[PDB]
Amino acid sequence: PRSLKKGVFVDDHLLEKVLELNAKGEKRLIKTWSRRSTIVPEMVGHTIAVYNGKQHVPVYITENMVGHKLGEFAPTRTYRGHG
Amino acid sequence: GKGDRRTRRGKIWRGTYGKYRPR
Amino acid sequence: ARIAGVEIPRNKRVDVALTYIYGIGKARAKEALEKTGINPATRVKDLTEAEVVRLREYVENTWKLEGELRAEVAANIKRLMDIGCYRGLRHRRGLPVRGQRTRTNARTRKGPRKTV
Amino acid sequence: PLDVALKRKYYEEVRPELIRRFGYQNVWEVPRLEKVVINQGLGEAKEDARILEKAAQELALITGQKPAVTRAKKSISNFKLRKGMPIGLRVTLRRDRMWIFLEKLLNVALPRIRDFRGLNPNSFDGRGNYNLGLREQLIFPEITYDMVDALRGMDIAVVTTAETDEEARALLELLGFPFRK
Amino acid sequence: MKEGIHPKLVPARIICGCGNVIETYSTKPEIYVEVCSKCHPFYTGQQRFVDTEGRVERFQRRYGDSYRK
RNA sequence: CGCCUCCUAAAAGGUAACGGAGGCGCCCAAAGGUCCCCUCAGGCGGGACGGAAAUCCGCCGGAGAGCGCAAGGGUAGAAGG
RNA sequence: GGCGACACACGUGCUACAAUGCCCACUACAAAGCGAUGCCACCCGGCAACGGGGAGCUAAUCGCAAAAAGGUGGGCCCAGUUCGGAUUGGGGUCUGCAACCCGACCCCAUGAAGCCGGAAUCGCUAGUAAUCGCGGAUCAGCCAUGCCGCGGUGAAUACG
RNA sequence: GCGGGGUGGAGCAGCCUGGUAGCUCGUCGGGCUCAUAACCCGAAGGUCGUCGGUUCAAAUCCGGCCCCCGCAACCA
Ligand SMILES: [Mg+2]
Ligand SMILES: [Mg+2]
Ligand SMILES: [Mg+2]
Ligand SMILES: [Mg+2]
Ligand SMILES: [Mg+2]
Ligand SMILES: [Mg+2]
Ligand SMILES: [Mg+2]
Ligand SMILES: [Mg+2]
Ligand SMILES: [Mg+2]
Ligand SMILES: [Mg+2]
Ligand SMILES: [Mg+2]
Ligand SMILES: [Mg+2]
Ligand SMILES: [Mg+2]
Ligand SMILES: [Mg+2]
Ligand SMILES: [Mg+2]
Ligand SMILES: [Mg+2]
Ligand SMILES: [Mg+2]
Ligand SMILES: [Mg+2]
Ligand SMILES: [Mg+2]
Ligand SMILES: [Mg+2]
Ligand SMILES: [Mg+2]
Ligand SMILES: [Mg+2]
Ligand SMILES: [Mg+2]
Ligand SMILES: [Mg+2]
Ligand SMILES: [Mg+2]
Ligand SMILES: [Mg+2]
Ligand SMILES: [Mg+2]
Ligand SMILES: [Mg+2]
Ligand SMILES: [Mg+2]
Ligand SMILES: [Mg+2]
Ligand SMILES: [Mg+2]
Ligand SMILES: [Mg+2]
Ligand SMILES: [Mg+2]
Ligand SMILES: [Mg+2]
Ligand SMILES: [Mg+2]
Ligand SMILES: [Mg+2]
Ligand SMILES: [Mg+2]
Ligand SMILES: [Mg+2]
Ligand SMILES: [Mg+2]
Ligand SMILES: [Mg+2]
Ligand SMILES: [Mg+2]
Ligand SMILES: [Mg+2]
Ligand SMILES: [Mg+2]
Ligand SMILES: [Mg+2]
Ligand SMILES: [Mg+2]
Ligand SMILES: [Mg+2]
Ligand SMILES: [Mg+2]
Ligand SMILES: [Mg+2]
Ligand SMILES: [Mg+2]
Ligand SMILES: [Mg+2]
Ligand SMILES: [Mg+2]
Ligand SMILES: [Mg+2]
Ligand SMILES: [Mg+2]
Ligand SMILES: [Zn+2]
Repeated sequence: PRSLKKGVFVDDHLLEKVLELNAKGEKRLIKTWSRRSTIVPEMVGHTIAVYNGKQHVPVYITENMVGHKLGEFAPTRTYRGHG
Repeated sequence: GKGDRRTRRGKIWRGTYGKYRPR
Repeated sequence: ARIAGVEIPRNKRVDVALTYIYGIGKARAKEALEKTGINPATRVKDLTEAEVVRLREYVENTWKLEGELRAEVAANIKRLMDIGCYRGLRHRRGLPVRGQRTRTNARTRKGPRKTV
Repeated sequence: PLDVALKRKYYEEVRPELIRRFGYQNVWEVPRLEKVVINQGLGEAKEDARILEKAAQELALITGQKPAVTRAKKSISNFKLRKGMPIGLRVTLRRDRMWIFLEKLLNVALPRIRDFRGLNPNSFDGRGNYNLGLREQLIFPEITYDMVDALRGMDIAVVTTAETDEEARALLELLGFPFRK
Repeated sequence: MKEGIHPKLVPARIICGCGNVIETYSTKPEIYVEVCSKCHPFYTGQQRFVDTEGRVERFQRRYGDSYRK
């Protein structure tokens, strides 16, 4: 994945919105367009609506889903099976 | 075994190096 | 079921015989032979009980093997499947996980073809 | 009668500890081992193998006792089973052989179990007895890899003079039965 | 017991892989076993064998706290 | 169309109709004689492969099982194993 | 975000099913090209992908660069295997604002199908077929097993 | 009333002798052809009209019921 020599990647503009909610008293829904952004220990507890190209998926964030990206939890493809 | 990366021949095929084909 | 829960093939060289254990490849086999000071070229049918009890004790204590290793692989997937991540979806529909094409091939993840 | 490790342990450490933990007013009210009945439900020797004497010979090594045959009480289509067919073995270990078996089972066999995370606590009769199952017979020390042709497990029944599960749970753990919960 | 149909039980010595010797009775006087109660991880208290890991995930990153705040 | 079982049959026996319902025309060399042991179906719980049901353990269970085949009578204080 | 979907169906391919083989070590012989936020000698940290230094060269000077098959030796001993390298777990490297969808590479573990392929069907007549490595264009990187080139070793057979 | 049947989509075996569902056609996949038919190579699909019963087990033996075929329904 991303080289350990560099930093843990969050789009900062989103990381900003997270911290502001922790201080001022959390929490509300977060419209984001950062699927490329990493889930982070501060994001835990909120619910972030992640856009998949079409809609924003209401994603609750927990402890076990820290190291992943926001995009893994917002499916991009519609599929109900074949035939 | 031109496909097995854990061999001499395998890294030749990939054109890469490593423990199994060092430089 | 000598070491480590598997009874390694006799009449074969001790280095390869270890590869028949879950959790051990050729790599961890080259290791345990120096770290226990045993000749890699000798057969297991020619191992001293001293050489045996040492190789056994080391390998069961240095690495996670058989049922436990299978347990964590299962535990690792169980969570990925449960959190609802993409890696989990692919484990729940049995489809290829590592971003391969699914238009053709993919026969190892799915199973033999179901024609139509 | 032979003095054996697990037997002597019963009277010296296990016997008293129980009178403490439960407070019995009579010496016989205390839990005793009644009998250990080992059963190989087999049935793989129905039509195919009229020859299962290997398993009898195997059980004869394990328990120092020749098992008896169990036969089909009634005919059954689905199991390809006609009334009176020989489908299993059962040896009843009592007294010193009962101890000797449990002693080797507790100290040697149960450990040699693949991925042994402790006997199941919930396998208790309710009436104060215990039953457990093994999937291989290689678990026992007397059985080398050479003398085994094909795998076969068994059922083990341990009967207690105890009235309740709790009393039964105690007696066995004290004797050295490892439970997971 | 019935004579001639039963295996003879005699004093026995089951030798474990930790060197432990068990005084018992068996159909064979000498036996070598790879494990016993005195060295099996489930038995010996709670020997973490090889996996003293502590999960380790998911908070086990901390790689690092250098991101901006 | 002869034979066996139940009902009709009116609490002895018997009792008809092209009245209501089923069986027999075999079988077993043990499925016979005797002596000695043994006791079921089913229910709940427990037990590797083992399942509603294979074999094992426990508790309850007067007989509802079994007795070669129809039915009835009988029957574990055996006629059952 | 999609173009990378996936109950399936076809074409073109890659790597195989092994002993005329596979692996480890040591040792040879090409050609064509490319290369100034470009190729990077050598040096040191890491098993390694790489990372830090750092010499040279607008290149018949310097570098990519080792050619590989071959050769000397040792191992494997006919087994789904030291054949085969798919699939999956985990730890990492690199580019790039960013590798969830959706990159390549490295290391540990996992070690699938596959025992030479039904009906059918393609190519090649000599330095050819077969087999082995190497370079370039595009291009941050790369899903190239594609394409366009280049040499090594090097056949069988054509009655008609 | 008497005899005979109901089983892949179609038409027939299997039933009598209980365990073991078969043949032709059609159907789907792939070949050959420009394409098509034919032809070749593969594969799928019947819990046996039902409801009951005998048995260890029923397409198979037995009974009820539905449906279809054939014969009979005379002296009046
Ligand atoms: Mg290989
Ligand atoms: Mg292994
Ligand atoms: Mg890919
Ligand atoms: Mg895909
Ligand atoms: Mg006493
Ligand atoms: Mg219980
Ligand atoms: Mg009791
Ligand atoms: Mg054994
Ligand atoms: Mg007569
Ligand atoms: Mg009467
Ligand atoms: Mg009367
Ligand atoms: Mg009467
Ligand atoms: Mg009267
Ligand atoms: Mg009279
Ligand atoms: Mg008799
Ligand atoms: Mg009789
Ligand atoms: Mg009689
Ligand atoms: Mg019962
Ligand atoms: Mg039960
Ligand atoms: Mg079970
Ligand atoms: Mg049962
Ligand atoms: Mg009765
Ligand atoms: Mg009858
Ligand atoms: Mg896209
Ligand atoms: Mg496209
Ligand atoms: Mg290709
Ligand atoms: Mg090829
Ligand atoms: Mg295999
Ligand atoms: Mg195979
Ligand atoms: Mg292999
Ligand atoms: Mg991974
Ligand atoms: Mg990507
Ligand atoms: Mg072969
Ligand atoms: Mg070939
Ligand atoms: Mg082919
Ligand atoms: Mg020509
Ligand atoms: Mg080759
Ligand atoms: Mg190339
Ligand atoms: Mg280039
Ligand atoms: Mg590039
Ligand atoms: Mg009529
Ligand atoms: Mg029909
Ligand atoms: Mg007929
Ligand atoms: Mg027949
Ligand atoms: Mg067709
Ligand atoms: Mg045209
Ligand atoms: Mg055609
Ligand atoms: Mg019926
Ligand atoms: Mg019956
Ligand atoms: Mg029936
Ligand atoms: Mg049938
Ligand atoms: Mg009928
Ligand atoms: Mg007339
Ligand atoms: Zn020990």
